[PDB]
Amino acid sequence: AEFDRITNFGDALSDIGNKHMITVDMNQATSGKIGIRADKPNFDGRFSNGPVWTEYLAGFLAKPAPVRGHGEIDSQVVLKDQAGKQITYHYHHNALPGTNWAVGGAMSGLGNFLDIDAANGFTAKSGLDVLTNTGQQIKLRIANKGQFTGNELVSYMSGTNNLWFTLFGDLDQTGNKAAGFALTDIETLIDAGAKQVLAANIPDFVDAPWFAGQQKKTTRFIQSHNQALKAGLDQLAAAHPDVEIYYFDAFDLFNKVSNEVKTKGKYQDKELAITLTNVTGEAYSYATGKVIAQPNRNLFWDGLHPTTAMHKIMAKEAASLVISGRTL
Repeated sequence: AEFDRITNFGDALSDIGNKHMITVDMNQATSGKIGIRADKPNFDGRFSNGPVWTEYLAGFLAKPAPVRGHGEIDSQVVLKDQAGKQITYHYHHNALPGTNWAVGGAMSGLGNFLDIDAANGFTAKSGLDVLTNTGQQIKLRIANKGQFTGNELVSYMSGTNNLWFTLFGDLDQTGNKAAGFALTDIETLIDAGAKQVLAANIPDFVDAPWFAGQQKKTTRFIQSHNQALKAGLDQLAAAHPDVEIYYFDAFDLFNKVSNEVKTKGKYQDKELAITLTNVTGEAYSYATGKVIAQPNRNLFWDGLHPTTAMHKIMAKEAASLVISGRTL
């Protein structure tokens, strides 16, 4: 072989419980004044009803399962009850020097972001921006664990949230601006001695329930993001011929599965024991907590995250890429 371990960077498509467990730890440290992200009925802090694709990926490749990793957290958390009376916490967590540095909500590029809520009549004033963007994860991994030895496979899957906070936040990025941030991040991996890079584009989320009414904006971003991303990875592969870059075309995989289900009625993988019959509906309703009888019929778990069945589909394709040795 050429790698005995996998390192993962990105968002809730890859995260095995960082966003969840930091909200759990902050909830405990504040006696319940911070809301828990990825609560039940989500599976053990995954934004899905089971393991995510990084977990199936270790399985398919016979490598160690992902272990959560993150950098030191140190924040002054300022909250106000509904009287406007202020309460301050010094929240601290030691670095966790694991292998899966992915975090729900993370955008391509550097810095911290806000994706945690106050609970129980409290409102957050400052200090809740403790979560780390994909480039920041890489920065913190390198600080804690040093340069890559080159016996690693490094997964990179980011950009979904550059879209998310453009649609619903005050981020105001084009797809190709978001791609730029991804390409800077992947270059940092190469510069840090990454010799095997599994780089995924943004899935085809045109039918993501949470993007209802935003289909044109989401289409333009994802296509212009993925166009720029691919162009940039071809250049990086030319610049770095000692680096194996595998382009996981998550968009094309999603598009194929969605197409098979709309035109044939199902997408069946007999080797995975998975049959999808639904590529447009939520298996789980965020607002009610209610969950359909057979979620693993669905592409979508909630209004955006895939089900564990779709994660296994994603991991099979990615694993086949690496095993096939099809690099840029």
